[PDB]
Amino acid sequence: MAHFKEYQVIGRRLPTESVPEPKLFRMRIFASNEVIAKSRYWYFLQKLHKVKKASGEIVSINQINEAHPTKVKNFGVWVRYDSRSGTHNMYKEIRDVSRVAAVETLYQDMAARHRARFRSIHILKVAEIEKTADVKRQYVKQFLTKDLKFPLPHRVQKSTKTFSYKRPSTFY
Amino acid sequence: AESHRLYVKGKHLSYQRSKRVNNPNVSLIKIEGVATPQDAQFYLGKRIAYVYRASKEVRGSKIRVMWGKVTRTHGNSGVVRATFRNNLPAKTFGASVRIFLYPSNI
Amino acid sequence: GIDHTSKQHKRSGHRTAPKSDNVYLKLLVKLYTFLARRTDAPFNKVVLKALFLSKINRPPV
Amino acid sequence: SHRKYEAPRHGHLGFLPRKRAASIRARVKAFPKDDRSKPVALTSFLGY
Amino acid sequence: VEPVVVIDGKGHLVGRLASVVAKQLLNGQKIVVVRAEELNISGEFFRNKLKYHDFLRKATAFNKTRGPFHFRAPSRIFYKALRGMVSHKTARGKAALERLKVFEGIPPPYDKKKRVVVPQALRVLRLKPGRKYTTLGKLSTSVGWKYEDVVAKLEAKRKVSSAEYYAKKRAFTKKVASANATAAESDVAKQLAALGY
Amino acid sequence: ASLPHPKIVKKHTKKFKRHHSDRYHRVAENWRKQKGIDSVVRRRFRGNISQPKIGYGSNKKTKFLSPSGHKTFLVANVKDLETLTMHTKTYAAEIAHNISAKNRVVILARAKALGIKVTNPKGRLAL
RNA sequence: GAACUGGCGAUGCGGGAUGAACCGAACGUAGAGUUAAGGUGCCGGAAUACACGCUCAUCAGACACCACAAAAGGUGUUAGU
RNA sequence: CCCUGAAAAUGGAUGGCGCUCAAGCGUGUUACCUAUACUCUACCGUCAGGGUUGAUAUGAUGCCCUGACGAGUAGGCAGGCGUGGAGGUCAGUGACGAAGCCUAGACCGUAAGGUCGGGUCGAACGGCCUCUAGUGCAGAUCUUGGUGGUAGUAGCAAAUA
RNA sequence: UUUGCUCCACACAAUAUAGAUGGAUACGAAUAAGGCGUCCUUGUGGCGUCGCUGAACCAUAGCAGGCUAGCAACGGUGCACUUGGCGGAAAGGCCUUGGGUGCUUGCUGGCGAAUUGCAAUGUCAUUUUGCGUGGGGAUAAAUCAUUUGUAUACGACUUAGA
Repeated sequence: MAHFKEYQVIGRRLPTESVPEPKLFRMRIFASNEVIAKSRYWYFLQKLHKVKKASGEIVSINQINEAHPTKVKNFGVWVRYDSRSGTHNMYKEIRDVSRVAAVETLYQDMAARHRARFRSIHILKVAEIEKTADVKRQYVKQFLTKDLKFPLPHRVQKSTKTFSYKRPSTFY
Repeated sequence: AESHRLYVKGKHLSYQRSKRVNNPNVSLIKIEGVATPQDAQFYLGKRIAYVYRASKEVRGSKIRVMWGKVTRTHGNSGVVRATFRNNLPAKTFGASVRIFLYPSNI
Repeated sequence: GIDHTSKQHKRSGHRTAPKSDNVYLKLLVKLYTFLARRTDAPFNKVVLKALFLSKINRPPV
Repeated sequence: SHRKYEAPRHGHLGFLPRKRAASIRARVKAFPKDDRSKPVALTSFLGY
Repeated sequence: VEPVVVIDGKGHLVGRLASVVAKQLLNGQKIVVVRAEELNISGEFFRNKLKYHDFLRKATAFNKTRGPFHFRAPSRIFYKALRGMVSHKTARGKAALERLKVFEGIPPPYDKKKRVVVPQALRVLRLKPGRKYTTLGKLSTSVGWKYEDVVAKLEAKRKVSSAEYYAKKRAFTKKVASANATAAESDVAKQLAALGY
Repeated sequence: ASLPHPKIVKKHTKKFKRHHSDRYHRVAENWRKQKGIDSVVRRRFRGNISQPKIGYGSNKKTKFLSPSGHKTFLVANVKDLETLTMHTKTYAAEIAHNISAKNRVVILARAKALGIKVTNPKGRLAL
């Protein structure tokens, strides 16, 4: 489900005769589609308040597009996840051009490094790092140096045919 | 001219099949120079001839023909499905067939 | 496959003809088959069905 | 179950099969390694 | 597309080359593989030698001459890999296997024919740099192949003769290229360049 | 000629031979249905012989037709043969196996006179 | 040895190499199309697809039922508090 | 994730070959392959609902229209196939060849089976409507008879020649 | 042994094809490096250029390819002849000297084709042979039987015999 979009989901408890106009709670949810986004909304509202989908209503769901989707950003993400033997809190840094793409990278990386499935991940917070010297992971820091430039040694060229006649090279 | 060919070379690969059951009514053909279904779309409906030789002369000739035609593409790599008037004899798995340019839409 | 809610190929369970080989009874059945098809009187249908019944289903009157 | 008493095998399994030789003249399978500095000489002889 | 495709086995990974050759032969293409002793297997030499020893122990208990046979030559190791990728027990599999020849070195007449490569099976393109790999000739020698030295000597002889061929070929192609360039910028050259030639 | 008919479709041209009639001489080819508890034929395992089924029934507009398009009527004599006088494009006469040669000559002459096709005109011909 | 349900027995078919029971789906005779479960290096029909990472094992690992593995350890390497 | 912990007896099993920026592990996005499943069509059968008689059809358990269904042991029922004999009929077949038998020859039926040609043969035998039963075989360590492989095999070597 | 055997030529008949339909078109080595060209105070040298696929290169026009005269030039390409070499891993192929001869679409010239009827592989290849024709060449053995015992159940083995 990593064709990720971000939605704002606003919902509430159902109005009653004694309590009209409830407090209109809102969440930011990364999900593949609106159905999953509303599911995640009710999942988190059930887990933090005494409101289930039966006693409430979704007032609004809107897709939030990245404000500047074409500038490279440094993102700090806070997650809590479940391992095989406990729950843990984690902080990670992702360099990428949008929030949804950072979160996609986050899910792929948590699956790769911790075998943490989507079920097992709560994204606590995704925030742009305003400036350098606040980045704390070296794998992001090393890309922020001055006049960065590196080669890509050992280029492997795709061959459309079964046999080549030339014993190819890896120069680049 | 040293060449007189007016057909495209093809190879009869196998029958349509699952892992353990084949269907001889459909033949899988690899057309030389075709690598994508998009390219193989050109050849749908083209007549196919399998040409083979016999000792006995039948009707003024010792070389016999099995006719068929390309029906649809198969997979992602340019293989096409073909149906023949009589099914190909399965000893021809790996034999050469001729895909003609008629009927022509170009 | 279909999740059948009732028995398939179930015969209606009613006689569609007299079991007897009486040619005269069969001629009566032919008459009232025509009458019950070509008239809208329920009487003809009742008589046609009564002509199918067995001996125990036609007690003497 | 195990033999209950160990003994060496009877006979040598490297001289198999115990068949008749294909010829009455046994083949010479290996000749001495050649020393090219020495004079030319036979490496074997035949006799009765 | 050629009637016979001659594959230089040097630098290829044995299993990927086997899969490619098996599909070629099953689709009715004739393949000659040369320099089987220069094939490559991923993983360290000791690892692949342990694998071959584990192969070596498998034999019919009551008669070893009918058990699995353990061919030591590099060409026969590659042939063994090709079996298992061809259903060799059928008539069609026997025909596909009869479409195949594998050699150590490059014997005649293939020594004067062009050799091709299979880039999807080339180690230099496929293995991550820094990963250990095994050379089939040395593995075969370690598991009992007898003819590594004679093949290396005779391949050196073929390589010197081929180098003389190539020096002559360089002279001729330089002559042809210079004379073609001289005849360039003529009317026919202009028109052919306009047409894309 | 006969009446025009749709193309004849047989739907199963292969004889339904009884299981193991090729195994044992004592088992004849006449179809019998396997009733054994473990029978692979009765259980319809893949790769076994097919069993006769009502689905194989011939199209009712071409059932009983010969490939010429005629139904076969067996005749023993000339009087039997005239029963097809007005039905020559739907019925063909077949002479019964036990008709003598000199009676077959008379039957054939009458059939040729009336236009009735005979399926076996060459039986018991003298030369 | 009991409970509820679904199955096998009484049932073939596609998949799990193989298998009564698992997954999918239940069956007249055919044609065409689309799929299920399962797959797409080769055997073997179908991408030696695309993408982000992790792992090098001188007993690697490789799919549910299912054909096992533990307590306990490692400046191996990778993320993290 | 990898390694140590981690030992069983014939040689051996991610199904096999093999695979190491995988053809392994986690995750995502597509394309593609193919079941007796789904959709559409034809045909078979079954069940259901219907139409069809004032000179119009083999004269109706016929013809026809419409829809939907089809797995199956033990078992139930129905429609049929075949055999010996009986009543009736075809003024049936037949020494110009009945019955039987043989036939990788033909035709009809989903099938039980039916029909035909050819060969052999020599005296009786069928179709249809009904009646009747000592009425259908692959098995029962079935009964009787006949015949194999084993097999030109074991054996025909005590008692002096 | 119905005047045998073998090898080149040749027309005939069969034959049966795991599958021809322009060309299998030759460095080696490395890949965190190389190819090619050029220059020098010959190197693990300088300089330039290329790759990012064979999507190339060669070939490729003519009744399945018929009939012909020249022009610059002595090219291109078959067929037999021939000169010398090289190649043993399975060489059985590669290169080269000279003349003869055919074609040449490099260019400009001259005639024909139809009716296979609107398609039907529309037959052009490659094997293995047997019967003839006309040239060349060569002129044996093995087994049984007998015999030995370095052998041996029988076969087999090992010896001998004009």
